Amino acid sequence: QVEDDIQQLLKKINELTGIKESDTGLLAADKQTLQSEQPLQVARCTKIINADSEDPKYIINVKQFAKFVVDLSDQVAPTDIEEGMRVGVDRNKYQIHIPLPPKIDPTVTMMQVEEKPDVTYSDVGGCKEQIEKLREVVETPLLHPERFVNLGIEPPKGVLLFGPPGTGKTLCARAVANRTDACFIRVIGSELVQKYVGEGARMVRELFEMARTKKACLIFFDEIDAIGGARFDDGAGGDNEVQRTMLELINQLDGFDPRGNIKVLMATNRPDTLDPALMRPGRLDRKIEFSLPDLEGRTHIFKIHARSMSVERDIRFELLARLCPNSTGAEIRSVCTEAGMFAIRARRKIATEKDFLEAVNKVIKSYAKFSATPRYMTYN
Amino acid sequence: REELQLLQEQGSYVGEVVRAMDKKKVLVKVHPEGKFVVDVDKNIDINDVTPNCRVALRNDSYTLHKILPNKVDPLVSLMMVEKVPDSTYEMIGGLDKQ
Amino acid sequence: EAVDQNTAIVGSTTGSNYYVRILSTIDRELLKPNASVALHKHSNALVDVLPPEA
Amino acid sequence: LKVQQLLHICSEHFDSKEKEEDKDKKEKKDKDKKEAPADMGAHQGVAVLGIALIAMGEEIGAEMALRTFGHLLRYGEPTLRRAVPLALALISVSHDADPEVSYNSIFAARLAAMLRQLAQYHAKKGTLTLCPYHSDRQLMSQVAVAGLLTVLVSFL
Amino acid sequence: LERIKDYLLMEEEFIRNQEQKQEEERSKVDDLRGTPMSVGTLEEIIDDNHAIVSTSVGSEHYVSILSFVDKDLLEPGCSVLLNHKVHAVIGVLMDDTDPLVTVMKVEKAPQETYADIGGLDNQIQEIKESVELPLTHPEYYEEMGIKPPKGVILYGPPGTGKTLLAKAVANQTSATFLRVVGSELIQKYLGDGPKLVRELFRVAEEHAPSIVFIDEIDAIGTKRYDSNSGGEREIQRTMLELLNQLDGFDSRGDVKVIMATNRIETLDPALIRPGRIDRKIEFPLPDEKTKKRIFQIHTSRMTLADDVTLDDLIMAKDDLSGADIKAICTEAGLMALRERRMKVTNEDFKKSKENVLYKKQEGTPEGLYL
Ligand SMILES: Nc1ncnc2c1ncn2[C@@H]1O[C@H](COP(=O)(O)OP(=O)(O)OP(O)(O)=S)[C@@H](O)[C@H]1O
Repeated sequence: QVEDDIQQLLKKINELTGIKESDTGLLAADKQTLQSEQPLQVARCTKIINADSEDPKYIINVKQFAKFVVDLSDQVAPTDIEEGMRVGVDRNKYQIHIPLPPKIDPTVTMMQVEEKPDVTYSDVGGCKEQIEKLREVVETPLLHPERFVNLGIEPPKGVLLFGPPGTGKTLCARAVANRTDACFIRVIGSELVQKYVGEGARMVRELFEMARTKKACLIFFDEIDAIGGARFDDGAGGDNEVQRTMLELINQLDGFDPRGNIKVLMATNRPDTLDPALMRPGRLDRKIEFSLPDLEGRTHIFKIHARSMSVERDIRFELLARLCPNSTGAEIRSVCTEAGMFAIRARRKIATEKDFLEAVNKVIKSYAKFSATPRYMTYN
Repeated sequence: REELQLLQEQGSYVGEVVRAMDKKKVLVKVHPEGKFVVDVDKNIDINDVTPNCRVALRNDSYTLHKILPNKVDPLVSLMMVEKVPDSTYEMIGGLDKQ
Repeated sequence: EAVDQNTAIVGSTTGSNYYVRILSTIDRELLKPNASVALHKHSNALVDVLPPEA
Repeated sequence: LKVQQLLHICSEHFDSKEKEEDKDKKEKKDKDKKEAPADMGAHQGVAVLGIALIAMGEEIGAEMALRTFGHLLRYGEPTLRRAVPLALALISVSHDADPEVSYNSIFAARLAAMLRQLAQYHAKKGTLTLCPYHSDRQLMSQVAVAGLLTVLVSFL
Repeated sequence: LERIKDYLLMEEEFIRNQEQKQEEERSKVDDLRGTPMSVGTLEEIIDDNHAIVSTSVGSEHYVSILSFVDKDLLEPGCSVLLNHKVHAVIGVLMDDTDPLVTVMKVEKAPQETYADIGGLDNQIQEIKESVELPLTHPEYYEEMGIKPPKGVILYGPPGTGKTLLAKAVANQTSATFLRVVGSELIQKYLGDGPKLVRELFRVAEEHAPSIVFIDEIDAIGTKRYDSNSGGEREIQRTMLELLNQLDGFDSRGDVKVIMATNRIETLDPALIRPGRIDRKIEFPLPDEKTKKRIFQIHTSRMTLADDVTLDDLIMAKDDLSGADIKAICTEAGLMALRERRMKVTNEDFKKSKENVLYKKQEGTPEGLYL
């Protein structure tokens, strides 16, 4: 009856305090513009089937209602009211006012990047051949058409990527986006996974229709396994919507007046299971791949992940790079962050090379050998 | 009988109240249609604005007329989807341990 | 549905659904759940209960 | 009984005995501080929102207190927008500097700039900590008054 | 005897919660609003004070905004207020607080705090410095300039405290918590997994910094159902969408992603690699000493005699869990109300001991081995 008393009568004093407060209780920004905009107009938007000859006589379905023979208001550009061009139409008079850009999609405009991440080429060290060839493919013709056209040669429209998971496909893709100067577009390879039949065809449609209007743009595919591996045939009808989506992506990718000025960077972690229709060049020319960091590129990744932290100057980098032959730059990043966290476990402010020893001899032992657990000799 | 033009008065709309909002204002999804923030009358009760309740809504000005009873019965609907054998103790004889 | 006397809900065959009023010409037993009913054009209020048809 | 006296004479038409008389709360119920959240922000006598704004103060300042600084952070009068960063950064002696740059988002007056500076200073029943902020409670005044503003010596 | 204050404070709380002109410019803005303030949905935004909306059935208009409520509130994919007379955009509507939020966004710090552990005090420190210290006090990342670790994996035997630590991080929290059971990611349609992934983590990314906790994620690789369309060539697509979601692009955000498994062997090596998950965390069954701490905590608020030694319940069984000790406590309570006593004696512990070790740990009918 101590804590009981305490909770009970303290909440009761609270409630009784609240009761007498429940009893003690008892613009010019744009308004004139709005009253001037009651003489504005409703301007319902529509869609055009076709014109007629020698006279406008425009034939329009709204989107839903019916189909009508209408005539334009005299305030139009009498030329640019062409077919399929979504235009605004009066309520009463059914007269047309201004064409506006059409329906893009409900959620496919939402994959343009709209920013620029601060991933820089300097952070992608150890792949200098990949750096320079990616430079040559992407950065040079889209900003400096100096050597290509002036001799009369073409730039390659297509480049594929793969490699070990944790190597820098993400890094290179985000690293272009710092110095893009282009309309970069993100495409997940799982975006084509819809419910309804032939919808991925519409997805490829609106992808390339966003690509065509704005000029000199980038579209990035990612994890193109789900886009489809092959052209399997069996008596059960399996991978079909994915298959037609894949072939429509091939067609509206290239062929019969192809893409124009778009560069597509493709990435996967299983390139061996790809159909030859994607693998044949013209569609994708330079098959640039990624290897493991085998040499002092490892030490350069150490210098990247260490230049943003105040360290002990008495340290080396090649020793741990010897101790991590097969490792990835993601694992390098984990070790560097983990050693920094070991230094933050301490109340110091500068790490040790022994903190790197802690990170190596903790990660590569505890979480590259305890998963999975051995409990058996049999070998040694 | 001269005052039967009360019965000759215009009809009204049955709707769906989600929940009310500020400044004595409410919300109605009507019969096939979307949402319509509608205005309250004087002879009604803001303190009876229930979640998912039909109310009498006027059609001209969309003013609240009256509360409509007998809302939904959703669990009763799923129960009538089931029609389990309704039981009591007097019929599971032969065993009482369980 | 029937709210009470002189007030009911009917769903007309426009698909929509209306808060309406009923007449004292209708004998109140012919509502039972569901009758073919008669309405008005302008005010759209109940006028009459029909015999079994449709 | 003086808390229901607080309830009745809290409604007094003279609105400065409201200020100190309602301001007594952080002295009174400082230990049973779960009742200390009250509806002073739900009231309208803007100095009362100042009073609760005092009443949070400086201890360790849980998420409910900073949640009250969600609304108390956003106000327009320069003495109350001035009044928020003082106890706001007393109650915390990004995270800490996140409401500070939020105040940079609030203004970007001169008072507000001064208030922001005070908040920055704050960022970085013993009677000695009880006196000088009740000495601070008449802040809406000259810098001659603020010549003594630096005499609330309550920290080691 | 505490029922009086309980009922009175509850009724006072409910009544004070139920306790919820001068301005002419505001009334003029009211009169610029219609009396039937209709509701629509946006498609695009055009800078010339008007944009394109859509009706319920699909009529679309160029209608202008009552400009005292801001248009920066307006995003494509929002519900707005429209007029009837010129159908003008009237104002901002509070959003559809969809059942994803009301199910997943748990507002409540659930149960006992870090004093409800057993065999912990390193892994607490790991999850603390990997989630809480990035949340509450990330001034040390100023002091050095290093990324916080990203992902957390809880793994061990069933009944170890995956559930308990998940409730612990959601107890001490200041961010919005989300919870998913890993068996939900297969539905009776083609391509419903990636839609769940995108809308789930979009709602995670839209509100605030947050924590996403998913549990029993291993139930997607080693599970098949007759309630499944497509199959493995849709499970792989679900996995691949979550794969791009976790280690994708565009500055993912302050959303700590914490996972918890029973087994670890049947999982994608592309998903346990860092970049995705930086702090893998072992949960072994820790020690025979903190058995007594779990017996202490789970009997800290029940009257019990002395009458027992926990060493008798240390030298009984070789694998230890809170699922052991809480079952012992509950079965002891069942034997207590079975014999209508309090101050639980030794024989309740002994019969509870034997019946809990049998139900269940034996394996398998004799014999085998023995
Ligand atoms: N050479 C490198 N230098 C610096 N950081 C690197 C390097 N290689 C990998 N990383 C790190 O590893 C991650 C790079 O993204 P990746 O893991 O390579 O994504 P990914 O290449 O698409 O692999 P997937 O998704 O499994 S195909 C980031 O955390 C980088 O910081």
